[PDB]
Amino acid sequence: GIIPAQLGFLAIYNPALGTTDETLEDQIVYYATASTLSQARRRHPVSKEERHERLRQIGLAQGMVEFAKSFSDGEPVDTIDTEKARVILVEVEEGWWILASIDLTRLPAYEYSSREVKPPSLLRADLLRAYDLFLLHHGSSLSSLLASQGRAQLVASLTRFWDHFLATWNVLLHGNPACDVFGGIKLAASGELGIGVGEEERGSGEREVLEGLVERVEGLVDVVVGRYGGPPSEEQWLGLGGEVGEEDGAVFLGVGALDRKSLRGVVQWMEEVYVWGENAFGKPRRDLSTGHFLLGLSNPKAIFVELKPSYQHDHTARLRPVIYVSQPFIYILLFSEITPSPSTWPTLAESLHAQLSPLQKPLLHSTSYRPHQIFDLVYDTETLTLQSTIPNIPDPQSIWTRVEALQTHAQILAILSSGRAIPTGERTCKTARGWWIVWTRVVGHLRSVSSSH
Amino acid sequence: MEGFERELDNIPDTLPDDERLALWKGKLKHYLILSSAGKPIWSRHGDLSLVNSTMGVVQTIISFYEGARNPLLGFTAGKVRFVILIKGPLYFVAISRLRESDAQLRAQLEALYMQILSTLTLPILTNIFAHRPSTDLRGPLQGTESLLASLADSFTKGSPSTLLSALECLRLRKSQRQAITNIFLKSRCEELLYGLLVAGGKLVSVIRPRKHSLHPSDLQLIFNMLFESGGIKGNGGENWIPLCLPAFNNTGYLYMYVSFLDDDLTALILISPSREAFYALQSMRTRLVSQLLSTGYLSLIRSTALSGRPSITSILPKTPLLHFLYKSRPNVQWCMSSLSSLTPPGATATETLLARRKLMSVYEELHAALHARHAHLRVVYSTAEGLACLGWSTPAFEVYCVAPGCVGRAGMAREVNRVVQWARREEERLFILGGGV
Amino acid sequence: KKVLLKVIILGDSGVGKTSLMNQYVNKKFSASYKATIGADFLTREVMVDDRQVTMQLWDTAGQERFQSLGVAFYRGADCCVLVFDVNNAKSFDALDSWRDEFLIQASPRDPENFPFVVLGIKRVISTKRAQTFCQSKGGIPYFETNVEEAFQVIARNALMQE
Repeated sequence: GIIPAQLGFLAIYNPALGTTDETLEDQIVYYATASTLSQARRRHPVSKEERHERLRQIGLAQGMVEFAKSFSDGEPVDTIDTEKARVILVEVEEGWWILASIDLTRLPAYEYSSREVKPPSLLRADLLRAYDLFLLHHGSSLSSLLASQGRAQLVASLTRFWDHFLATWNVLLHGNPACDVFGGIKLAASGELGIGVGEEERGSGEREVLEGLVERVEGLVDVVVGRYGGPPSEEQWLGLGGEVGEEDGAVFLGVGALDRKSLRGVVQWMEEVYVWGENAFGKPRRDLSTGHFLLGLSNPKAIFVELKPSYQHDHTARLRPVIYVSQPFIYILLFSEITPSPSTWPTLAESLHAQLSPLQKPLLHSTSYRPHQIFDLVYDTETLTLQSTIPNIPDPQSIWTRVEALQTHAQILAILSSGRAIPTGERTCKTARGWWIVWTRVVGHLRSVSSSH
Repeated sequence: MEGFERELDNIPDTLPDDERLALWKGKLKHYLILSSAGKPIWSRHGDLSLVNSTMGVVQTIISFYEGARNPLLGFTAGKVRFVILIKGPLYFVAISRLRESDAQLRAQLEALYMQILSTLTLPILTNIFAHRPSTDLRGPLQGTESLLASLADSFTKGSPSTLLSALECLRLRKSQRQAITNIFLKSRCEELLYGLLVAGGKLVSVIRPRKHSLHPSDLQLIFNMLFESGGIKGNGGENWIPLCLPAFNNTGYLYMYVSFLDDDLTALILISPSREAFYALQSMRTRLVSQLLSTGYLSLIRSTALSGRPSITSILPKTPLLHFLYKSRPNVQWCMSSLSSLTPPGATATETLLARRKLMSVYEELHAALHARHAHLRVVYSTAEGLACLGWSTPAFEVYCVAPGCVGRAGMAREVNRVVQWARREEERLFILGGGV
Repeated sequence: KKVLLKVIILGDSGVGKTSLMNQYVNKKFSASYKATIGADFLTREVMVDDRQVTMQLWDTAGQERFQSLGVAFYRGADCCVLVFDVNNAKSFDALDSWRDEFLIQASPRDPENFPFVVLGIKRVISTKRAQTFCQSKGGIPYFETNVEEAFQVIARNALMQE
């Protein structure tokens, strides 16, 4: 009879949208609850009382923000600790807020415990990552989205994207919380390919091939390739709705031409595609002609990115993504908006396959390279890259038991919260289970050693 | 360290309205005790005119959450933390800019509630707020406001006793403490229920009967109302305060007799369940006091209290530690090194206060790290020249220590083990293992 | 020394929305959370009889979404003020419902002479209809709006109750 922790409700609102009365309902550009989320969860009617509850919650959040403006001298309320729920209020951008109350676990009267629920930092990180993904698939910023497409279209897009995301969101601790809290770009175990001559084992010639693909192929702006899973063994590898492994991650980042924030967004979209193949946002259905290509250049689905200023190409791009998928590898190629015509896509696809298929074996060889038991996590703040070795939480044979995984990751998140290290000194904390967490600030890396017994 | 010198300075009433409001918002810490009706019952900083609208806002927020059947336990706004406790009709909210945990602020608010309940017994409070929810509690709390203000001032200054929920004791020899307790027993009265000898706010001796047990919560309440608040000096001499001691019996009134042992400020506390016992308790004190100077134990108590906490060098010869704070999980009692080592020998009140606040804030950060909910942390090391600090929470004790940053975890663990070994060696001479006969 | 009265002033859906309370209270001590929380928060001291009295004003929003949490704001209210507009016809017609809502929601101990001073903020509602409601129950001290002169009578009715 134990009710598991679930998202009590979530809402995205802009206080500047609702100024007078009978416009308060215009503030909530998105709202979702568990009863509402049930249909989306199965796939992926409101009344006056429910609207009253929604407006009351949004007004309560705004009231806390305004009441704490005086005490915090500008800082708004970000976390609310209640008996039966944990509330996170995140200002995604100027004037746009997302308020999410997550119901704690109910244990048979009820006893409300948050033993396995994500901490406020991780919930805020997940919400920010989802917002960044939404921006990646829609416009530059929520204010620009509204001012361009109208509140109705913004509501429709937000409803679709956030219903899809919240259907599969897990408020409990799962996967790799240590990697998730930082956001950033989760690099693979091998890291990056060899930068120059002499590192051909890591993929120096491979990186040169990718760069020559970027320069030679007309209309190609950027390329990011990441390894997710293993080599081919009925596999259905691209789905499984699972979790990104510790070894899985971005392999070769862009050649530039992409801001690190938007590069992180693209890498996170790659992870979402790997986890939710054919069910991820944009519906990346594999091409009928060949399974290597999904979400081809031929509904002009384009993702919105901000190019790096040191590029010819005020910086928003709206590039066109094409996903070439091999069994271990996913290449997301950002083409220019108009220079490669969709008419030539059948011809361009053959050349692209002929320039990536021979790359498969060398890429597999190079990404197999690797640089008591000690696990670390280097998060370079300047370049947003995250190289981690801490194992993810096993699903309900890894070197971890699940209980130890939850305890260790909750501890690690506790040090990150105490150390003020999350983006949104040395802290060495031990325990009675033989775990020795050592967080260090490298001068901008933030290493988290996780020494084990 | 961001304006703490004037934080304890009260807001002048001669300043105009908006400057007063800005000063109030600029205070690092705020304590707001109110009713379920939103009436200002007590505020640490600023009168009720200053805090009235803010208290109404807090009350309506908590009442919003009560209506949703989901009680509010607090919320964070950047560096500021609001902690809300609901002790029936009374709502306590602590607003902290000093970066304390929810647990520590909740403990401080619980201590304030403990003092309020000691002023008036729990059934009386519940009845007066039930049969008349439109009740202004500032009437019966006329004398309690000063004690609450001083207790909150001690909390802001940094209260290790409240942080650890324990009490300090005089570093007395076991034989000497046993002799003092036996002298206490040799002068006992039937009406006497709880005997207590304190020196400079540090426990010396405890006397309890077989049936009734002196809960640590009662001792914390007594020390908070008398020594942490420092209101014991007020109306000096024989002090016959009606008491509650909710841990023992919150439905009745005990009576505590407080006397000064000036015949550093040694105090004698005698709690009896009868109001007419005072004169007899007076005859008790003169019987006890005459025994103490005759045997010389009162002079020994005064001499031991006059010297403060032992210096860190004397405790640990040639140690790199600047300070430490050892709490024993049994006996619920703590001890620490002298605070004079942190500050230069020639320092003003402001400099010593700042040093104490910095060290105490480090200690509460460490305590929060150890006692994080769903975090079984045993040892926590941090580097805030810098300043290294360690906290250890073995189920048998609890020790926090601070050293200069040029020590490292390797040597800091050695020093923590050293101070723990010293405390275990002097456990009989530092803590009240048992009460009186 | 100090006497406290938590005034609850019942704006009839925006009628009392700081139209007259703006120049009453010292605007420095204010919190315009009526739009979100459901009550404007004010505080003003008056000279009632040779000693000051503080009143914490709660200008209730009156929106339907806040009605379910009515007992939240109405706890321990020593004062109530039924405020309407002389021009608006529905302003006076909603006074009975507002008074019944207060009487049931918070249940004052002796609502027979409970403080119910009415402020006629400045017509459909004439003075005859203005004091008809007053004489209906208790001859409550209506005043047509000098606003402070309608609030020391509130204190004179409340301190005698205490």
